[PDB]
Amino acid sequence: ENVFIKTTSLTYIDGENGILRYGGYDIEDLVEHTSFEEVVHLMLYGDLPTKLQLQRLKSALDEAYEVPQQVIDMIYSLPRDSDAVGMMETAFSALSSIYGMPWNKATNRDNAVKLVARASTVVANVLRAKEGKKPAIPEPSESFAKSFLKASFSRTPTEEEVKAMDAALILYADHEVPASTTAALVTSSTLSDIYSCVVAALAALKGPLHGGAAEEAFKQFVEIGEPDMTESWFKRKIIEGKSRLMGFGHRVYKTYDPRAKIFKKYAKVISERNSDARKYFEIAQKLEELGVETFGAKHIYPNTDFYSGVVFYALGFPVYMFTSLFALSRTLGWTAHVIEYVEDQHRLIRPRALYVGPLKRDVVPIELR
Amino acid sequence: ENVFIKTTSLTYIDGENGILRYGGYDIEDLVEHTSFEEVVHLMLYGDLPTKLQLQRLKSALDEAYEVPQQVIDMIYSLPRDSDAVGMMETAFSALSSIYGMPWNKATNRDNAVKLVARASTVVANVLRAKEGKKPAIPEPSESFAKSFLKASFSRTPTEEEVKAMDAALILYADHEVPASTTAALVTSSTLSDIYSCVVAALAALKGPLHGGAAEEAFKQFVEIGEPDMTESWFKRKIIEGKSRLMGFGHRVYKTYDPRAKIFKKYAKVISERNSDARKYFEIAQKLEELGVETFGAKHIYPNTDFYSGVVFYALGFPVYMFTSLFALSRTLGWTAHVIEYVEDQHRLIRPRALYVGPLKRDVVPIELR
Ligand SMILES: CC(=O)SCCNC(=O)CCNC(=O)[C@H](O)C(C)(C)COP(=O)(O)OP(=O)(O)OC[C@H]1O[C@@H](n2cnc3c(N)ncnc32)[C@H](O)[C@@H]1OP(=O)(O)O
Ligand SMILES: CC(=O)SCCNC(=O)CCNC(=O)[C@H](O)C(C)(C)COP(=O)(O)OP(=O)(O)OC[C@H]1O[C@@H](n2cnc3c(N)ncnc32)[C@H](O)[C@@H]1OP(=O)(O)O
Repeated sequence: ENVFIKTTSLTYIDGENGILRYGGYDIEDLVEHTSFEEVVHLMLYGDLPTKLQLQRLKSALDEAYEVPQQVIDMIYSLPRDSDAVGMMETAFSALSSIYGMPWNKATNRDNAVKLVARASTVVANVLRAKEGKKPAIPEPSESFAKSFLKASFSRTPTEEEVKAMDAALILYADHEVPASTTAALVTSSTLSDIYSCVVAALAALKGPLHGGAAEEAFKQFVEIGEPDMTESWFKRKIIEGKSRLMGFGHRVYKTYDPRAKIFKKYAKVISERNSDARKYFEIAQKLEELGVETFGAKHIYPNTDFYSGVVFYALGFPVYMFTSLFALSRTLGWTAHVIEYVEDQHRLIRPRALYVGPLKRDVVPIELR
Repeated sequence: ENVFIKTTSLTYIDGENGILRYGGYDIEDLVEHTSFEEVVHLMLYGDLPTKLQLQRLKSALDEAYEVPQQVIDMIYSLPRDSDAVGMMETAFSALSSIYGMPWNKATNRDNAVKLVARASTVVANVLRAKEGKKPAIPEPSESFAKSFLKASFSRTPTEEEVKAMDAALILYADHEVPASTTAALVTSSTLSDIYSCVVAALAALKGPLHGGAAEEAFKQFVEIGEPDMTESWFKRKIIEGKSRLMGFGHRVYKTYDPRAKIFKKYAKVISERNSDARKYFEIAQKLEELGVETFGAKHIYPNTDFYSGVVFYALGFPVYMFTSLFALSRTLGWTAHVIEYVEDQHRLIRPRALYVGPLKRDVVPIELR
């Protein structure tokens, strides 16, 4: 009910003007001129890092990728058709049991850095389990994005692929206070460890009113199948059937979502080099044109979910991974919000329930019921 | 901030008068004259069951105890010194991935019944893992309490032991809206499956501002060691050191907590038959006398956590299990609250964060930082 649950210095949103900033820096500026590691430092420490700061952060990520074999075994023992976010939830519960530490001002940010690394290991292994491939642990490389793509796919990505993944990680890092962030905050109020805060976030993200938006948008393209079929699909499903166009519209943004233009940019480059990926990009682009022509006068435009799937697909990720890829990115926003909350504004969360149930009554023996 | 998050028909509390009712039935009446299975039916369906209702409920519990071997393997692959609530969290995430189903009015309560059974299987196996014993799955018996104790300990409990466990399960089933229930509710708002609602609850319960109260109260008795040492401990720690007496005091109850008198009753019976358990019961009883003599005029009295540990210890549970035993019971209240919430009063949870961070600034190249 518009209820402000906390203050933040992390993320500024201007819905009327289409502006998204992390720590005062415009999202476009961050994507073009920084890197996910730099944005991790910005969200956790409040500024972009110096060379030496960046170096220490990178070494901390590198040493954190390795998790115990038992975590990997658990991922690989779930049914291969299980929801990927659910597999992440299970892996993060195990990480919580192994690594969880108490809240401590001096080490909270170091603990979050290690968790973000381990999110990379988990997501790469969730993909590989579902695909029936052998496990792989991310290894040091020139960047977090590159290490994640190499672990995921066992081939060296191109620079354009790396840059697209890096962008996606920045783009999805934080936004508003959705149910997943709220669950993390509630969990943090009892001083549950940071890994368990992420477990709760993932539990909420698994729900189909929160998770699955990138999948639902991209599934439109899959159903269309070929670019020359787009107009007909749009005539039948949208114009005649009055379905909403998935990946259009936003509760805050009354303009294009600033993230959507950036996902689009990166989709174009990497989609062209595979004809399947190219086909989906061409279908999305035609739907975007039809959608803005039809709904732009109502202040309904592409949102961040419209082109993110196109990027992930072009990278080699199946559709079943898209919300998990969101989660990979959003671990930064979850951890940064809970650290802000615990360090500044820790109230123990204790709401009430109004009793509207039966008045006093006496137990009757079962034979008399 | 006294903020009513929902209505409920489950649990009525009168703090001034020391009254606790489930569905209009006084807690004392339920413990004496019903059973945990009957209270499961009351919380989920709104009344105590008929014979035929009870029978169908019991068969549904019996068929639900068995879980896949992979869930058991996961419990047994965590470090044996891991927090027991964390092990539960991991097992419930795996159960969510295997069994999680969408919300459906016709089947929500059946899904909750099966989850409560599986909570029995999980908690029994968490104990057994930590103790380095072979797994055991609960099997049908005369009651849920008995099946749980037999799986836990591989011996047939006495009737008095059964009745104490049954009481404990009823006593802890629901109370107020603590952080664990709040996390469950947030998770349910996205329509995440009931098992993931419990995962979030357990994530919050792991935090030391919510979990661990029965352990902290009972650890006082352990430190005292022998009944003839109680007065000295109380003189030193409480009178001179001004520590609070753990398991005394309550934010709502300004009288004895109605649950505390019932835990006491059941502790007396089963404690006498082992001299270690008897010693702790005698120490607790002497502390209670000292505590009420010292703090009763301030409306500070024993709470539900004071004697629950004594019951659990007398049953054979180590101290490390006490919050997990709470959780076993409270799965009923968690599932019943989320079902009420989703079916009646489902609002998608979307609070806001007020931005107080930096104004607009431009990215500077790393060399200039
Ligand atoms: C987690 C999941 O998987 S679910 C995610 C999948 N969903 C999507 O991809 C669609 C996302 N977008 C939306 O649902 C919405 O646009 C929200 C919910 C973001 C905004 O919806 P509203 O609150 O109705 O927005 P608003 O009040 O601006 O609507 C104005 C008009 O635009 C229409 N509209 C809103 N969104 C859309 C859309 N995506 N497509 C077509 N029309 C739309 C409304 O029906 C309304 O029409 P009217 O003139 O006949 O009244
Ligand atoms: C999850 C965990 O493991 S933490 C759980 C472990 N904690 C416990 O077992 C203790 C539980 N009880 C308490 O902490 C408290 O009694 C609450 C928090 C339940 C109530 O505390 P308050 O809000 O201070 O209650 P209240 O305002 O009634 O206090 C009145 C007086 O009684 C005192 N008091 C309150 N609880 C206790 C206690 N348990 N022992 C001794 N004195 C107490 C207060 O200090 C106050 O003293 P004063 O006259 O010098 O001001």
